[PDB]
Amino acid sequence: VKLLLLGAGESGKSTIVKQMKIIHEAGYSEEECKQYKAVVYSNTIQSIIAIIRAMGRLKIDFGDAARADDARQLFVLAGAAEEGFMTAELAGVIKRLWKDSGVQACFNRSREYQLNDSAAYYLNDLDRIAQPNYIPTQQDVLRTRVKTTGIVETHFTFKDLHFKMFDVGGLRSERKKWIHCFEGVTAIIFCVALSDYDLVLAEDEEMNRMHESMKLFDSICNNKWFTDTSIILFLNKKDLFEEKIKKSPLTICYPEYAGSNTYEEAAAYIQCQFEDLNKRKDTKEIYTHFTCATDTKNVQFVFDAVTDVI
Ligand SMILES: Nc1nc2c(ncn2[C@@H]2O[C@H](COP(=O)(O)OP(=O)(O)OP(O)(O)=S)[C@@H](O)[C@H]2O)c(=O)[nH]1
Ligand SMILES: [Mg+2]
Repeated sequence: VKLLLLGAGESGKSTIVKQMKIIHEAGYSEEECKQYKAVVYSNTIQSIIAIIRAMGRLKIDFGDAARADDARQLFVLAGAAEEGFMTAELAGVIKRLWKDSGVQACFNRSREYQLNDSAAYYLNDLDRIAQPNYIPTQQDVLRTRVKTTGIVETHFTFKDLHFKMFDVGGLRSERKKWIHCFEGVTAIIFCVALSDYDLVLAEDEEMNRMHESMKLFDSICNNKWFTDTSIILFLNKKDLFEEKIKKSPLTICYPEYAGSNTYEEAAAYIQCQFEDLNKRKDTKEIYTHFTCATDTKNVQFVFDAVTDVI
């Protein structure tokens, strides 16, 4: 069974691949967890730095003036983290910064810049991750963000079927590599980030993230090469969408949306926008699922349901 994961950048494709390891195998070993330690620290320092860069660009001041010296020390200290090291000194500098009112206000305006989804997860848990002899947990691994370049091939057995799952990069530079994967595809799992409706592309600040997705899906879904391939649509990041819909208008993306700022109502609407792109509704089926890629139980039951359809 050959499965292919497609979608724009940061839509959740690689996190689903990790889930297969945890569910069909036995999770990451201690040696493998320790390999992600430097990425966790790397992901965390980059996020605090991104918020600080933005405060200058957005003209936002710190809440307490004493933070300016912590922001000085951060850069003096920053380089050890990359090497998988986090002193109780660097930890306090980051912590005091993350807690600053000015920093927080900037954190709350992240759609104006580029910030990792897992910034809060890590930054809100510094005590644990800066610990002496810290080893990344299964959730810490799933939360790491590393751009995919090239093609990754993963194998696993499930219900007597041997899967060969392919994963590629969704950023614009990597899309030219999707065609090498187009052969013998049993099923395509197209990942779409529900929470991307109010953000812009990292590759272009003038392009809305959700519209980009619509373009990709319309193209893949309606490709004649895929007539006999199963199209599974994962409306991912349902957990972030749920919190986002409450304070960010969906009219930023879909100006004609007349419904309310609610999850069930707003979710079905995005579902219909995507399923609407299917040009041969009577002869072509799309199997849609709302997901939280970082939630093992959620992915388990969804993947279980997906393979039954296969
Ligand atoms: N909270 C939350 N975070 C998620 C979810 N799915 C993925 N993430 C986070 O989004 C980030 C990007 O996911 P990732 O799997 O790297 O995207 P990708 O599609 O593989 O991206 P690319 O390789 O084309 S650049 C990761 O830090 C990951 O933990 C989700 O449903 N909820
Ligand atoms: Mg990836």
